[PDB]
Amino acid sequence: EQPIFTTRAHVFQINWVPASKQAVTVSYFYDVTRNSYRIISVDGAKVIINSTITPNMTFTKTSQKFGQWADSRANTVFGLGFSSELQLTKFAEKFQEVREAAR
Repeated sequence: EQPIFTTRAHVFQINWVPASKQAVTVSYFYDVTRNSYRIISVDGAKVIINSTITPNMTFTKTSQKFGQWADSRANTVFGLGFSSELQLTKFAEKFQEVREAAR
């Protein structure tokens, strides 16, 4: 009933530009038809993150409250700003697992 993982943060895209007027919900979903996981975040009428996680993708913590990952398909880099190190830590953790399940 609940997503694999869900959190809240500020979204930025590639210098950085804000993608969300405020902190929004960001979640991991299992894309049934595609047989892969996707990170999805919406804000109003816009879906600001619709990223499929593949094995060769990597999430980097460029700080203990900020992290990022490159998305070739969408051709853009996404950055998330967290209000706490713990959230960032749990997000980066799920990212790794999800990537390992994509192997």
